[PDB]
Amino acid sequence: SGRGAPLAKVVFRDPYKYRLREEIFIANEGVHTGQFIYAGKKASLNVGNVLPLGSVPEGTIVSNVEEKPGDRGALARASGNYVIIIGHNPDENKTRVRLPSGAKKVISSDARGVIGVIAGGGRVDKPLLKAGRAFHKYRLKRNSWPKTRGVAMNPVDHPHGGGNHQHIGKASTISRGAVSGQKAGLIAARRTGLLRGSQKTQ
Amino acid sequence: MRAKWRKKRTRRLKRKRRKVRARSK
Amino acid sequence: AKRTKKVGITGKYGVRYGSSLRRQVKKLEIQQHARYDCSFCGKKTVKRGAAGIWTCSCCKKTVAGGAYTVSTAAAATVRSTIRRLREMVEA
Amino acid sequence: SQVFGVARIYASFNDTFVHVTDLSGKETIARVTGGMKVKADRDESSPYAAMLAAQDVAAKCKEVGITAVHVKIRATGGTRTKTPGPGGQAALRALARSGLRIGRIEDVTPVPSDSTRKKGGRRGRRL
Amino acid sequence: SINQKLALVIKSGKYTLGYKSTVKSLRQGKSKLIIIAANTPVLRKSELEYYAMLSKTKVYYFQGGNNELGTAVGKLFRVGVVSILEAGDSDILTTLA
Amino acid sequence: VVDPFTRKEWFDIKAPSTFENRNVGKTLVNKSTGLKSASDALKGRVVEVCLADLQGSEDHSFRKIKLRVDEVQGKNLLTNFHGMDFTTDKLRSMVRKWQTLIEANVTVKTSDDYVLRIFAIAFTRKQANQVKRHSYAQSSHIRAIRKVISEILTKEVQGSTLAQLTSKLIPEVINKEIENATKDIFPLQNIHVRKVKLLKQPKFDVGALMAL
Amino acid sequence: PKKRASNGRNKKGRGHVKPVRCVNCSKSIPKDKAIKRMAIRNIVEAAAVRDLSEASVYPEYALPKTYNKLHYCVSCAIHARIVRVRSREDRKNRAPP
RNA sequence: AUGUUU
RNA sequence: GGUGAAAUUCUUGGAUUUAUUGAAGACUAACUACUGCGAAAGCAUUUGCCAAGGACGUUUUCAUUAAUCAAGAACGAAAGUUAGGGGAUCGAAGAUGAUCAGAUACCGUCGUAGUCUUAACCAUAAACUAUGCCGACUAGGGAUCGGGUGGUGUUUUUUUAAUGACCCACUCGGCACCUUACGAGAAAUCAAAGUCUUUGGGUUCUGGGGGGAGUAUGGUCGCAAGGCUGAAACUUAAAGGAAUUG
Ligand SMILES: [K+]
Ligand SMILES: [K+]
Ligand SMILES: [K+]
Ligand SMILES: [K+]
Ligand SMILES: [Mg+2]
Ligand SMILES: [Mg+2]
Ligand SMILES: [Mg+2]
Ligand SMILES: [Mg+2]
Ligand SMILES: [Mg+2]
Ligand SMILES: [Mg+2]
Ligand SMILES: [Mg+2]
Ligand SMILES: [Mg+2]
Ligand SMILES: [Mg+2]
Ligand SMILES: [Mg+2]
Ligand SMILES: [Mg+2]
Ligand SMILES: [Mg+2]
Ligand SMILES: [Mg+2]
Ligand SMILES: [Mg+2]
Ligand SMILES: [Mg+2]
Ligand SMILES: [Mg+2]
Ligand SMILES: [Mg+2]
Ligand SMILES: [Zn+2]
Ligand SMILES: [Zn+2]
Repeated sequence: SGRGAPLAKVVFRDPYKYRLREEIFIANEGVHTGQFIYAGKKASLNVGNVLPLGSVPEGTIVSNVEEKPGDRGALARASGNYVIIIGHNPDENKTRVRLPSGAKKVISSDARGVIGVIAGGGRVDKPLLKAGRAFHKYRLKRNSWPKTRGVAMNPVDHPHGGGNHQHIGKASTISRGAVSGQKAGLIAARRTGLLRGSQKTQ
Repeated sequence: MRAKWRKKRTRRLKRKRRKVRARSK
Repeated sequence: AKRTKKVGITGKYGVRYGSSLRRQVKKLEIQQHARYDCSFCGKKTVKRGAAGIWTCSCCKKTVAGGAYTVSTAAAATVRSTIRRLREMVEA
Repeated sequence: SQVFGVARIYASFNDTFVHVTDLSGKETIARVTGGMKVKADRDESSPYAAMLAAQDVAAKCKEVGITAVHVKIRATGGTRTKTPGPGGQAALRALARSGLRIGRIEDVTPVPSDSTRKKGGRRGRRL
Repeated sequence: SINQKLALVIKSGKYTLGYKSTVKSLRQGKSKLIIIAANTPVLRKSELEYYAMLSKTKVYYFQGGNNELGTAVGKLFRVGVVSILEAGDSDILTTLA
Repeated sequence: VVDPFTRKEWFDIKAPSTFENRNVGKTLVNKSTGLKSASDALKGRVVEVCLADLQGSEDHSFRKIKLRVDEVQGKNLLTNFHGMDFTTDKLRSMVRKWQTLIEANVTVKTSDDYVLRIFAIAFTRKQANQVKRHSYAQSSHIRAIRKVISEILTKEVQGSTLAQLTSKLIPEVINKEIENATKDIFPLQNIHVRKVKLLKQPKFDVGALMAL
Repeated sequence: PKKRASNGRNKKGRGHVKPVRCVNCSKSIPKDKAIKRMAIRNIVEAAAVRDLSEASVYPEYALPKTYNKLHYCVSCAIHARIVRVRSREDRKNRAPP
């Protein structure tokens, strides 16, 4: 509930005690029930397997990636998202990766990831079409909907409130050094207006 | 006049006629 | 007979929400309500549960997929590229 | 039994560069251009300015300790000209007559495998 | 090709279609070859291979699924495994491997 | 007014170990100082010198050789093979109309660890009694010739170290091997190994670097 | 009227030929229509062959040449006199001088 | 390099 | 830098140039041609896979199953549209520098959409050979592409030969070309634009002086831009084609 991507319940055997250990993975696309998932340094490069980032070749597509070895997955967890392995630095062992936002990150080569892309992709391509569907979407996430515009408020309620016309009145780009109660609008905006041209600055 | 530019001017004129006809009802 | 000329499944929305939004919803609704071939038993019995879950009515096998279709093009590309990388690593 | 640099004559239009470097190329010696030796904004590519610049570069190379130069001559290349400018020939001539020894003249103009659609539009410069 | 040989067997020789009849033919020892679809469940595939190992019967692995195997044998229904009882006038049993 | 060449000291590029001759020239670098080491400024320089200079014979006027400085020892830069390339003039001279240009390239690993890309070129030629004026190949001949050349390059590398391949390129025995293996497909007048490109180096291993 | 029997180009049996850009003005002209001239110039003539032979450290260098295939549009070729306007009968003469 | 109309 | 010359712009925060690297996206130079394939639009790095195709060979098979085709379908450059990805370059718009009498034109520097890709539209080009398709026949010639046939042929290795490449001759199909034109045309020119007043091999489509006008209106298709269909009033003695002399 509240998550775009489906979850996979993978049952492992406890290596030190006779019992079963169930894990809640984020299902990668193509993973099916009854499938054998192999997790570890020596696992094969198959979709759904959990491998350290250093053990996979350049160009590999991984998901649920650990920022640090052992944090059990931090990156590329939302539906349809993935991390691209773009290179390795075996001396001072590190892996260069491309994050879903397009940022290039250097991660420890012992950090683990799941081979494949998170399931549920293309979810945001369908128009919600209804306040009701937005209502039920956020009914299981948090009380962040609906959103009243600040310009529609009174000056007491918001920096944008008040005026004989609904207007901001001053620049909506707010400094990063501003304080709580001031950071309404575009916080630390490097630019504004419609984005024209190429992204992914380098 | 160039045939191409006469065609362009006529196309703009039809666009204007369509707009005015849509305005009218 | 053909009950609707073009709206199809999106006739349930009447005249609301805009024609472009209704068409965008129509494509993906057809995709998500279609039946798909089971890769395991070979029957056209795979239907969506929640988004990303695709279950075969016969053989009761469930596969992770796209939100509105069994396999997205990105996932197919990833599968082929991992096949290639695995084959290069093993040989 | 000589000490060899690399001449590196980039003879574009609008300018000529006489850039003698070490054999590796990382360390340079007295890169002088036609615009440094003439101030007219149009004789920068002239053979005379190229000759003066090459003579100055040769004098500085002889003071540094360079006796011979392996010649690498280029045009703008890329997608623009592929034709060496009017000043590169005079620059090489002046390098030859300034007492420096010459070796291994080569054209290193950057030539693509049909990349980088050229500037000017499909109708070109309509002069 | 293999599909042509299989068509010849269906046209002239003797055959059975399906897991149950294939296993019955294997256990009676009147099976000369079993063709197993690519998408056969691996447990069923292993059981058929074990029966074939016990009966000294040849196994051919059809590259297509049950849909393609049914088409190759000329039926409108899925066939997961085919058993050849008599080859008829067909070279399927000898021109393999 | 600082005259930066007054603080620059010269080094001798004792570049090759096996080509013909130790000495290929000199290069100047900033004198070793507190926070900027002269060997640090060196050890990455790639010098491109003609194989004719390296051998002393003028029949190697093309085929410039790259030599990358691997280790610095006492006013002597020890380099190693970094790549080979034809000269632009020679390449353009070989490329002519009314004939078919065939190119092959492979990415192969030398016996020890060196990853190289080898680019070989060849051109169709007329027979002795040919009256037809162009002598083009039928592109199935081109596919076969490319396969033969690629196999020859792939097996010539992977069976030789970097030093062995370097010592094999100078006599151009690979060109003659390609001619022998392709004479039954097309005459192929101008077979050459036009380029060798280094893609990946093994661990430095100054011990086996010490062949010069 | 039709000025040239085939056309002002060389294209019969193709339909489309990829264009090239004029070296002088960068106009896009089909590759077959463009006036193509080869330059095989000596890398040094410059009244300087003797000068650089003397200055060379290599005896009998046999200095190389520069090769450059120039593609001209029709307007640029005519303006630069690479190609000249010929008489009606002389136009049907494809032999170079 | 720029030069309109009759 | 850039130009005819300049200017805008960048530059001792080291621009331009040099070397070693790295990333991105596009493109596929030279080879490249009066060469190839495709129904056309088009298609040019390698290799692998997937189907397809012409020609040739054929003492294989069927036996009229065919040709052209209203309605109807499929594809259809570029530009443009929708939504993602991508966005190096160039670059409608836009901004600027100059020129000019004015010059938000040509020229210079940037630069949005676009250019690329995926999933859908759009369905138009001087979409041209301004030459419908099928069939037969009527001059000569040499090339060239693909296939085949022959040689006491040349070279190449396997050891007999054999393919491979080449030479010679023939041959079928193709892209074209040169000469001549009995012939055709108003001529330019044309091996078809010939076999047409000595007028009939089959068949589809289109035009009927120039404008108004591919306009108005209606229909239909399209998200839109627009496409397809498509007048009339009125006006006019020419408009136009080819060639000749100035
Ligand atoms: K709101
Ligand atoms: K306010
Ligand atoms: K200049
Ligand atoms: K762009
Ligand atoms: Mg909102
Ligand atoms: Mg209020
Ligand atoms: Mg307040
Ligand atoms: Mg405020
Ligand atoms: Mg109010
Ligand atoms: Mg002009
Ligand atoms: Mg004319
Ligand atoms: Mg065309
Ligand atoms: Mg008058
Ligand atoms: Mg190419
Ligand atoms: Mg060809
Ligand atoms: Mg029709
Ligand atoms: Mg298009
Ligand atoms: Mg039309
Ligand atoms: Mg037409
Ligand atoms: Mg009329
Ligand atoms: Mg006229
Ligand atoms: Zn199933
Ligand atoms: Zn031009």
